[PDB]
Amino acid sequence: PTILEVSCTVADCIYSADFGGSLTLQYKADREGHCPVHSHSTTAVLKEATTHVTAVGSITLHFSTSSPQANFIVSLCGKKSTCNAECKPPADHIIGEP
Amino acid sequence: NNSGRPLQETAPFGCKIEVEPLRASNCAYGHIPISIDIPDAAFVRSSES
Amino acid sequence: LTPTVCPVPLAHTPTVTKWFKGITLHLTAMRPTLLTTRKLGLRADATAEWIT
Repeated sequence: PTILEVSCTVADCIYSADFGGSLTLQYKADREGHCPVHSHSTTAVLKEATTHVTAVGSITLHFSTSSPQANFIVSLCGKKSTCNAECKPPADHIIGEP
Repeated sequence: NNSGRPLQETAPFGCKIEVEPLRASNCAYGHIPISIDIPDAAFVRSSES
Repeated sequence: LTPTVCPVPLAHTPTVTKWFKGITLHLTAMRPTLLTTRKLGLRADATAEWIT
């Protein structure tokens, strides 16, 4: 299922060890199936491995970063998309997770 | 005979004077800097809202 | 001499306050109780102390 009209955008971002950031996403695929979701940086690990696409739907994702801001590109099903952000420092400065 | 008016019609800021513990209840001055510890059970994650 | 299970007491569990890159352990004991820590880095710098 090929892909068209993708535009990611962020809503909130902390940089921590827990999955803090959360970004919404638009996509206009011509068909339906399962397309891989990935970020091609090395400072943003993305939790959702796969998704189920539809015609005019939207996907909420989760990620975790350590950079004080996020400028990275996500990828649905073959083609790239860019979106900036602004990440804040967290408050709980001892947590039980690496 | 020369007592003057009581405190219930002279006290500023709208205080009502209860006498039995000698209180000045229910009046308004300043700000009250508080902080609320929200429990972690009333939070659904942002993929579901 | 032979192996045999036996009960040993669990201590009172601590209370942690969390300051910037640092832990405080509000401990209690009535009898000497060993405490021991180590980093997870290359320098392990272990610690041992029988607090009372």
